[PDB]
Amino acid sequence: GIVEQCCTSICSLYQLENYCN
Amino acid sequence: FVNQHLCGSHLVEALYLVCGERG
Repeated sequence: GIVEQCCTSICSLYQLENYCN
Repeated sequence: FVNQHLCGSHLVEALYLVCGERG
């Protein structure tokens, strides 16, 4: 989930933006 | 060095920036 994508790995601005709810 | 990982409170802060509505 977001921890794997943005914390364990580096994620882009658009990847983080997709997590917005 | 610049840490590009976003973990814990820093992830929450980045989501507040990115997703928060503010012109």
